[PDB]
Amino acid sequence: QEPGSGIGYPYDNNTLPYVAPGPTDSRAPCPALNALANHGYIPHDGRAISRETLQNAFLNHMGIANSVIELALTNAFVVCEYVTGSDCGDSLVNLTLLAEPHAFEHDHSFSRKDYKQGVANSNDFIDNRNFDAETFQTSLDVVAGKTHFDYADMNEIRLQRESLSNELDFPGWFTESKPIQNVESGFIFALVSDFNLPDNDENPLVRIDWWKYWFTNESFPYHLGWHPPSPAREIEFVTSASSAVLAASVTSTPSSLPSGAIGPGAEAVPLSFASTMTPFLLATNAPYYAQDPTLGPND
Ligand code: HEM
Ligand SMILES: *[C@@H]1O[C@H](CO)[C@@H](O[C@@H]2O[C@H](CO)[C@@H](O[C@@H]3O[C@H](CO)[C@@H](O)[C@H](O)[C@@H]3O)[C@H](O)[C@H]2NC(C)=O)[C@H](O)[C@H]1NC(C)=O
Ligand SMILES: *[C@@H]1O[C@H](CO)[C@@H](O[C@@H]2O[C@H](CO)[C@@H](O)[C@H](O)[C@H]2NC(C)=O)[C@H](O)[C@H]1NC(C)=O
Ligand SMILES: *[C@H]1O[C@H](CO)[C@@H](O)[C@H](O)[C@@H]1O[C@H]1O[C@H](CO)[C@@H](O)[C@H](O)[C@@H]1O
Ligand SMILES: *[C@@H]1O[C@H](CO)[C@@H](O)[C@H](O)[C@H]1NC(C)=O
Ligand SMILES: *[C@H]1O[C@H](CO)[C@@H](O)[C@H](O)[C@@H]1O
Ligand SMILES: *[C@H]1O[C@H](CO)[C@@H](O)[C@H](O)[C@@H]1O
Ligand SMILES: *[C@H]1O[C@H](CO)[C@@H](O)[C@H](O)[C@@H]1O
Ligand SMILES: *[C@H]1O[C@H](CO)[C@@H](O)[C@H](O)[C@@H]1O
Ligand SMILES: *[C@H]1O[C@H](CO)[C@@H](O)[C@H](O)[C@@H]1O
Ligand SMILES: *[C@H]1O[C@H](CO)[C@@H](O)[C@H](O)[C@@H]1O
Ligand SMILES: *[C@H]1O[C@H](CO)[C@@H](O)[C@H](O)[C@@H]1O
Ligand SMILES: *[C@H]1O[C@H](CO)[C@@H](O)[C@H](O)[C@@H]1O
Ligand SMILES: *[C@H]1O[C@H](CO)[C@@H](O)[C@H](O)[C@@H]1O
Ligand SMILES: *[C@H]1O[C@H](CO)[C@@H](O)[C@H](O)[C@@H]1O
Ligand SMILES: [Br-]
Ligand SMILES: [Br-]
Ligand SMILES: [Br-]
Ligand SMILES: [Mn+2]
Repeated sequence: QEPGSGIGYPYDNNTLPYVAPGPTDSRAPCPALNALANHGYIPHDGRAISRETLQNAFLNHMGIANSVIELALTNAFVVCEYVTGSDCGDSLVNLTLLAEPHAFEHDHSFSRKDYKQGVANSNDFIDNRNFDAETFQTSLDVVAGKTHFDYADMNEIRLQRESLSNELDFPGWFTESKPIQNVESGFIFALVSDFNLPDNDENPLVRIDWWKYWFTNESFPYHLGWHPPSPAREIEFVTSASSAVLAASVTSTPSSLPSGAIGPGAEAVPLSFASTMTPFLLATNAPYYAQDPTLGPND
């Protein structure tokens, strides 16, 4: 928000306004990175981003401590080198390359379509990067009529997404990614669980309106009473949440699940790509911004 607005105070005392991305700006498949870039906490153009810029932006403006993004940073730079064909050092070339499929970006996302979702021919691909309202609605529908949801609800959401993507993706494309997705499940609990409830750290409950605002608007739901978690969330919270989601009892089983869908997931580890391996082409679509309604500087 505008620095004089005080909207982030006393949690964030140095805010910057929302500015929609322009057609030439680079955006990510990540709702968190996109909100940071929309505010200029990382470059508005989404290019040439250092590890420290990311660390500072997450810590000071989202209440997400450095530990939470350590592996994320490693993987971002691994993918940069894979996509561009050379070491990117400490300047992530852009945010868009993070949508390289079957890498860091993965299938059965909560709010994005898959790279070969619903394509008529094996060589087609689609925008697996920008926010997709219809896809997000398939996540939200699992928790329809509710204001909050828990770990067991989240497990049902990710199961529904896996089922849908397994049915809809071009045959042979769909690849399950429980370890990456469920760190992101942990991320959702870390950022938009309701810290105003007394037992948030033991049994965190996602506020659906906060989640929807963050994903749909790629800006922060201060208007709905959200603020950055204080103290900043640490990796233990995230991976514990991740494990808790996957450990939660499934009371509604969708059909068309991949083998081993229900049950614990592997720990996420550094990505690695064969030097021989040619990256898939990136979707070239202009970055998404909210239009219904468009956002002001304080939204
Ligand atoms: C350097 C730090 C980060 C990097 C490089 C990064 C990268 C990515 C990438 C490549 C994806 C796409 C995965 C897919 O859905 O196919 C993604 C998704 C996601 N990210 Fe980030 N991320 C970072 C930090 C964070 C943080 C700190 C949060 C929240 C606290 C966050 C929230 C999410 C969520 C919730 C998704 C899933 C979106 C969906 O499935 O529709 N990210 N991130
Ligand atoms: C973010 O950075 C990535 C990685 O540098 C950009 O993707 C790459 O963009 C280049 C330059 O346009 C593409 O090279 C072109 O390839 C086409 C098709 O083969 C060829 O006709 C041209 O001669 C040119 O060399 C490259 O293919 C592409 N890489 C991948 C894997 O898709 C991306 O455009 C950047 N995005 C933004 C918004 O800045
Ligand atoms: C996206 O952001 C806009 C702007 O903040 C949201 O619309 C506002 O919602 C706030 C509360 O967050 C209300 O006080 C205002 O009446 C709304 N303004 C307008 C122009 O409608 C919108 O709801 C957000 N989208 C989602 C899905 O949360
Ligand atoms: C991205 O641009 C490529 C050419 O620049 C196209 O081959 C791709 O299909 C893809 O096009 C989509 O996104 C661009 C925005 O850069 C639009 O101009 C297109 O109309 C399309 O939505
Ligand atoms: C914001 O400023 C107030 C008053 O100076 C202070 O009490 C608070 O700690 C500050 N917040 C942060 C995160 O530094
Ligand atoms: C989230 O984190 C847990 C614990 O590391 C994993 O079990 C899960 O697969 C996901 O990566
Ligand atoms: C989540 O899981 C990681 C290991 O996967 C732990 O280091 C952390 O304490 C949390 O339980
Ligand atoms: C790990 O941490 C999470 C979040 O605090 C808890 O919900 C879980 O029960 C475990 O203690
Ligand atoms: C990972 O961690 C969660 C929360 O502590 C457990 O529920 C699960 O059994 C696994 O050990
Ligand atoms: C069984 O219960 C779980 C949560 O406990 C729900 O997510 C599911 O929809 C079903 O009612
Ligand atoms: C229980 O819930 C899951 C997730 O919503 C569905 O896939 C299933 O059809 C049943 O309604
Ligand atoms: C739906 O079905 C699966 C097995 O088919 C169970 O694991 C799940 O708990 C639910 O009953
Ligand atoms: C499709 O398959 C699942 C089990 O794999 C069922 O739970 C569902 O009701 C449908 O028959
Ligand atoms: C990580 O592992 C891969 C194998 O997938 C190697 O190809 C790569 O060079 C790195 O050691
Ligand atoms: C997005 O742009 C529209 C232009 O009509 C405004 O209505 C809104 O305030 C926001 O700046
Ligand atoms: Br670029
Ligand atoms: Br409730
Ligand atoms: Br797994
Ligand atoms: Mn995806």
